[PDB]
Amino acid sequence: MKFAEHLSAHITPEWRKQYIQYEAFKDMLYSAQDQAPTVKRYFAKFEEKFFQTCEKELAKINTFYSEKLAEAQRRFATLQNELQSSLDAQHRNIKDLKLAFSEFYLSLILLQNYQNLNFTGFRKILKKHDKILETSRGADWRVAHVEVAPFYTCKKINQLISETEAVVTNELEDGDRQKAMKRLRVPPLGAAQPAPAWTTFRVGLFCGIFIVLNITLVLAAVFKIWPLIRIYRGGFLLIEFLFLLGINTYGWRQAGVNHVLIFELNPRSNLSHQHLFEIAGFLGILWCLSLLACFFAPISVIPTYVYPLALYGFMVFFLINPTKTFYYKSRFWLLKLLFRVFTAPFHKVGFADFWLADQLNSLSVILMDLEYMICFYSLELESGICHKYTYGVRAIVQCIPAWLRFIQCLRRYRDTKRAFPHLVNAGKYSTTFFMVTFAALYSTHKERGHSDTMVFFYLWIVFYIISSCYTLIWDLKMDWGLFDKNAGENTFLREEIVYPQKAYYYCAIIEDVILRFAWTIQISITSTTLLPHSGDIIATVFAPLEVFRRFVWNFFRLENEHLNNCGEFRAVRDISVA
Amino acid sequence: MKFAEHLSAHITPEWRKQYIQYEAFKDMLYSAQDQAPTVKRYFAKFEEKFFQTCEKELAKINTFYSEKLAEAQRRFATLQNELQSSLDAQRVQHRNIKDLKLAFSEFYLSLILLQNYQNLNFTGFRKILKKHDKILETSRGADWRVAHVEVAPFYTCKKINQLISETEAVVTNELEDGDRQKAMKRLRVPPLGAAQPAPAWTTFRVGLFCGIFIVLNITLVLAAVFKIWPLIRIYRGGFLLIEFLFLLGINTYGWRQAGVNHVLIFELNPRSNLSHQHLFEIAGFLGILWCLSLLACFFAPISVIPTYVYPLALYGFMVFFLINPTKTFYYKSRFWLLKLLFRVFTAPFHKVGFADFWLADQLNSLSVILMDLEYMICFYSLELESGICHKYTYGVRAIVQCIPAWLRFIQCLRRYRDTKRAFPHLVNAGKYSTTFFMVTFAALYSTHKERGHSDTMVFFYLWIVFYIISSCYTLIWDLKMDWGLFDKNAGENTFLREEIVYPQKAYYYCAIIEDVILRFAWTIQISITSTTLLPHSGDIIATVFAPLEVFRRFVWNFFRLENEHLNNCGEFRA
Ligand SMILES: CCCCC/C=C\C/C=C\CCCCCCCC(=O)O[C@H](COC(=O)CCCCCCCCCCCCCCC)COP(=O)([O-])OCC[N+](C)(C)C
Ligand SMILES: CCCCC/C=C\C/C=C\CCCCCCCC(=O)O[C@H](COC(=O)CCCCCCCCCCCCCCC)COP(=O)([O-])OCC[N+](C)(C)C
Ligand SMILES: O=P(O)(O)O[C@@H]1[C@@H](OP(=O)(O)O)[C@H](OP(=O)(O)OP(=O)(O)O)[C@@H](OP(=O)(O)O)[C@H](OP(=O)(O)OP(=O)(O)O)[C@@H]1OP(=O)(O)O
Ligand SMILES: O=P(O)(O)O[C@@H]1[C@@H](OP(=O)(O)O)[C@H](OP(=O)(O)OP(=O)(O)O)[C@@H](OP(=O)(O)O)[C@H](OP(=O)(O)OP(=O)(O)O)[C@@H]1OP(=O)(O)O
Ligand SMILES: O=P(O)(O)O[C@@H]1[C@@H](OP(=O)(O)O)[C@H](OP(=O)(O)OP(=O)(O)O)[C@@H](OP(=O)(O)O)[C@H](OP(=O)(O)OP(=O)(O)O)[C@@H]1OP(=O)(O)O
Ligand SMILES: O=P(O)(O)O[C@@H]1[C@@H](OP(=O)(O)O)[C@H](OP(=O)(O)OP(=O)(O)O)[C@@H](OP(=O)(O)O)[C@H](OP(=O)(O)OP(=O)(O)O)[C@@H]1OP(=O)(O)O
Ligand SMILES: CC(C)CCC[C@@H](C)[C@H]1CC[C@H]2[C@@H]3CC=C4C[C@@H](O)CC[C@]4(C)[C@H]3CC[C@]12C
Ligand SMILES: CC(C)CCC[C@@H](C)[C@H]1CC[C@H]2[C@@H]3CC=C4C[C@@H](O)CC[C@]4(C)[C@H]3CC[C@]12C
Repeated sequence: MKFAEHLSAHITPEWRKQYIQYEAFKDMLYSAQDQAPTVKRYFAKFEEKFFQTCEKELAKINTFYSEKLAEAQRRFATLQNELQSSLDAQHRNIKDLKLAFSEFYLSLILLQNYQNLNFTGFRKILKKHDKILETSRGADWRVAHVEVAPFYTCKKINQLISETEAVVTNELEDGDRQKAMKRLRVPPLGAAQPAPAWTTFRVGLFCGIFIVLNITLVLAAVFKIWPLIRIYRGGFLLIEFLFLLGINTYGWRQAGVNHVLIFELNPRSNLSHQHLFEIAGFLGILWCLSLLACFFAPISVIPTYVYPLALYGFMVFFLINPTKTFYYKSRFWLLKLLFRVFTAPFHKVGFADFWLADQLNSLSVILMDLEYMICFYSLELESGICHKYTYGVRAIVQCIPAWLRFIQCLRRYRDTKRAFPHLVNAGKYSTTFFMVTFAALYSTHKERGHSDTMVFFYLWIVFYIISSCYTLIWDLKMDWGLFDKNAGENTFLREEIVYPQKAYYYCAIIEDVILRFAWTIQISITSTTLLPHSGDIIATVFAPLEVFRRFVWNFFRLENEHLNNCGEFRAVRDISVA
Repeated sequence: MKFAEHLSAHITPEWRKQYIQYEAFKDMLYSAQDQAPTVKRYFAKFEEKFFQTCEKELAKINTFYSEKLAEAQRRFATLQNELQSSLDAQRVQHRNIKDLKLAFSEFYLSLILLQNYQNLNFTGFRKILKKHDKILETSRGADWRVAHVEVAPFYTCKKINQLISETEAVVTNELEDGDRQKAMKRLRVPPLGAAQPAPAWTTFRVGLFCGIFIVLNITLVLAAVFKIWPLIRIYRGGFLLIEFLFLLGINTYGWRQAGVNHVLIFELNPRSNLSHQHLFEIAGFLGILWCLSLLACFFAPISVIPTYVYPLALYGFMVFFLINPTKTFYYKSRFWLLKLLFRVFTAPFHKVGFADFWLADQLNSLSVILMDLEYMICFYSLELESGICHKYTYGVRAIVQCIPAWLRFIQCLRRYRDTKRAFPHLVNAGKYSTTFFMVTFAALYSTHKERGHSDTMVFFYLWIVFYIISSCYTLIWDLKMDWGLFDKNAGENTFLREEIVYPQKAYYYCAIIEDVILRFAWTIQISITSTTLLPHSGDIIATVFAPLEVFRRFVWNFFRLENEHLNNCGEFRA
């Protein structure tokens, strides 16, 4: 029943081009039926063409299966040699060995699913051809060729799988088959894994509560001592980022972008997009409750300043919660990633590290708000001293994410030794640093006229232009891999696009072009006191736009990275054991 | 992976005892492995016992499959004969061909169910034998599977397959003018039971509506605590409707979890049946609208818009949500609800089925809605003495209260006329007529309480005696003729029937106690609402009791459906 959708949902993305072209065969059959009027010879010629195409596709599948089987055999030999060496040596090495064996087992299961799905598609398409042509020649062809093809008659995959299970359960699990077959089981993968009903119900309940509380907050603020906007902007931006990240995960899963492999996550257990949605909904519920408490102040004895403190403390505890509950695995992974990012020079820069550093760079408003709150607590508790003046530490705090990204680029240059990409990327962060420094200098000289304020203004404008152009060019050319000379039909894009619509690509181009300038203006204003009157409003309005731009950029960067992965037909992590 | 859960979910409840008892073999194997200590002799004895049990189960499956194959062949022959007769016969013909199409679809579904039975039994046998081989570290379970399971009549008979093929051919050739696609659009059998999870969007919408409803209720309580028309008497009807929909969604979920084939009992379509999730969604949306209307009444932000429009609109929309001609929102279940309502409100002119009686009982548990509609009409007619409609009783009020009881009584009379079985329908008619007697005597007492007739006490005593009579009648029929409890064959289900499908008997005992208490409360509430009686606290007591009546009817739906599935209490099937 509707094998096309099943194949599309179950196809391994990295091997998408190597599967049965079921939709193409359906289109050919329908076109032949429509163009049918001498009729017998026309049908015979169409059948000959169909059989030639089927032979070509079968040869393609056979070749790909042979290459992947050879790769699996080589990986098995290497893993066996490494296991023998480790046994001869006889903690972290054993853990890496288990991870590598699990990855190899996943690869074997993926190849087995590839072969099974290809056979099923062959059978289904041949049956459909027989039904359309009212002839049984398709079944005869299937028996003659499809059922005798090497990709089917080759049972090496199953025996290799069994040998892997035996090795894992004997030499790694101490002869226990219960501990084995659990690390390596390969449950349903891709987009064919429905989420729990209770999770969806919780997502909906949280979304509804958040919507009602937002409506109530708007109504109260329109109908009814501490800067609430500055305090709560960070939380609002975090909730919006989590929601858009859930959307990003959903889109990656739908479009086949294997972010699981890109982020080096666990293929067997993953956090679904609805989990992110429910986390965002719960955090938004807490944020709205805190804001409503601040507005109405229900508990008179309890002051108004403790509500945001409790909200943020609960958020921090939830992220840090040592107990093995509330997505403890994902939270620990995120904590490790954050530790690696904030200490970038001392760890190798993987895709996850740079990606999270970019996310933080798009969320610098949270750090700015935290620093402003610290300043307000230290000094205010001259009205508005923190807002009326800017200092060097403010600029350093603003550039901290840019510093992290720049030093990550430097570390990547040191490791890979390739100069062009890493140095150019480190150059964009350098133009970002030069911008904030010049803005801060201009703001400092404005109050204390040093007679060089206009020179600094001109320099800041120039560097603003340079930084905006640098970031936009890097986003559209390198991060998104667009504007490539290899694109024939996809003008202003690359040869292969994973997402269905090119209009989406064009809209993303336009929105990124506008929002890069918007974000540059927002950061320049926030980092200093250029616009002391309305600057807070501009920053508040622009920060959600920055998060939206980061969300689109995540979409397209992950798409480009997934396309690069597809180029090498790499569907599993490369695990090296020390 | 976990075949036990998959089997339990995919078992057809009607044939539940007829499937391989995977759990029994699991427990037997686990106990044998746990009690193992000489050792070879014990292992051989256990193997002999296990294979004897396997052979017994295989023979059971074979006999059941033979019985069902014979039944399928008989049904196919009868349907083919009926189709031949219909073809030779050629408004009445249109209905005949429609009924033949429906019967062919039902027979195809039965064939698909038998095929699924075959496949599931074979899979379970193979998996349990594989587990036995793994536990006993031997290669004998597979040998026995090949020797017996793989050559057994149930697994070696392809008769059912050609039966399905012949059914498809016959349908496509004699009921669709040769169109395969049209025939398959109705013959195709999607997964049944818990096999198909509800749509993700459906669950998300249910949760969204639940959250919106909860927050709106909190806001409504806060507004009422802090902050021309009786809001209680105008909104309790909608509140009761929402509560009834929510509890009916719970009832559907419990029926699906307990293996009660309510689809067959209500004669619904097995290929596409409304689930508890949709009922929860509808209840949540209606609750959102109700809360918004009541918030508007409490606040009345818009001044040009009067307050009285807010209730009306809501109810109006509810009407527009049930009589919507377009095929937009639950059209297939709304039209089936409209036809059932038309049949119930015209009871004496239709063959009373299970759906009609069930909906009439639901209305008997939702008479407060009709009473409040009549009270709103009274308020509009006269009040708009101030409370002239609350301070008096009239025959219209009594007949409005009795309407559901009148419908049930006429349904029972029609059932007696058709089936010709005196006892059940006549006793039910007397049970429903006790309601007429109680209501009319209460109305007379209230009417005479205003003037010194000197007959107030005799009428009060008659009302008390008939109240007791009606309460006892209703309770006894609920506990002995609806739930089928207090049966003589209570070997280990004391105070219950021989066989019970719900997990716990504590549920049954709590249900009995709740049924008694809430039947008394319902009778008292009908007495309060039908007349003046209490002139001050009547409204509050009625409002408090009506949700209890809805809950009691919800538990009654549970147990009535259970007894119907287990026994033909209503005699609605051959
Ligand atoms: C001040 C800076 C604020 C923090 C910075 C902003 C956001 C950080 C959160 C998430 C970004 C990471 C997203 C990864 C992208 C892949 C998609 C995915 O979500 O994939 C997930 C992993 O990722 C996540 O679940 C991310 C965790 C999100 C939890 C939410 C915590 C929020 C805490 C709020 C902070 C409060 C601060 C106070 C405010 C002043 C795959 O799931 P798995 O279970 O296979 O995970 C892997 C686990 N193995 C490897 C063992 C299987
Ligand atoms: C005193 C005033 C009025 C009181 C309230 C009146 C009626 C509501 C009561 C019951 C509703 C039916 C319950 C179904 C029980 C069987 C189990 C099941 O779940 O069966 C459902 C039947 O779904 C229903 O009927 C609809 C459920 C209820 C939806 C509510 C719609 C809006 C109503 C507005 C209220 C109107 C008054 C205005 C307010 C003053 C299975 O659906 P299917 O699609 O298989 O249907 C079969 C369709 N084939 C046979 C063609 C495939
Ligand atoms: O009866 P019909 O005509 O409505 O459906 C037929 C056919 O569709 P057709 O009309 O030719 O275009 C198949 O493709 P389709 O439309 O679903 O696929 P697309 O997604 O559009 O590619 C369908 O599913 P499947 O074979 O692809 O999985 C299959 O159903 P089913 O009994 O489950 O077959 P099995 O899976 O058990 O073999 C039927 O095959 P017949 O035995 O030849 O009648
Ligand atoms: O297999 P590892 O050793 O590489 O990793 C496992 C190891 O901890 P590690 O990470 O190495 O520090 C286990 O403890 P350990 O060293 O005493 O002994 P083992 O050799 O595992 O028997 C721990 O508890 P346990 O589950 O096994 O009882 C388990 O927790 P986890 O499944 O998260 O969660 P829970 O089920 O505990 O709640 C880890 O599984 P993963 O992190 O998913 O790989
Ligand atoms: O845990 P492991 O990995 O060491 O052994 C598991 C394995 O047994 P295996 O060696 O092939 O015989 C599964 O087979 P599988 O899915 O690959 O099947 P196929 O070959 O593809 O058909 C079997 O599932 P299954 O038989 O119900 O389908 C599963 O049964 P379990 O969950 O108990 O569920 P129950 O049936 O008892 O309810 C076993 O779990 P455990 O015995 O609890 O440890
Ligand atoms: O269930 P039933 O068979 O007892 O009654 C069906 C019948 O309605 P009636 O009582 O005569 O007014 C159909 O019209 P009809 O006589 O021309 O003939 P057919 O039964 O089709 O031969 C109608 O299709 P429509 O003409 O409006 O599209 C269809 O509704 P609806 O789902 O919208 O139909 P679809 O979108 O699935 O096609 C009804 O349910 P179902 O067939 O199960 O679907
Ligand atoms: C601001 C103006 C000029 C342009 C706005 C365009 C926005 C709405 C566009 C830019 C990129 C687009 C996204 C690109 C990719 C996907 C993945 C797909 O599986 C679901 C839709 C989704 C998530 C798109 C939604 C619409 C989107 C966010
Ligand atoms: C406080 C007392 C008197 C009230 C009566 C007890 C109530 C709570 C009892 C009566 C009947 C019971 C239901 C009977 C059957 C089922 C189906 C089962 O699959 C889940 C539980 C569920 C849904 C029960 C929930 C509890 C229930 C509603």
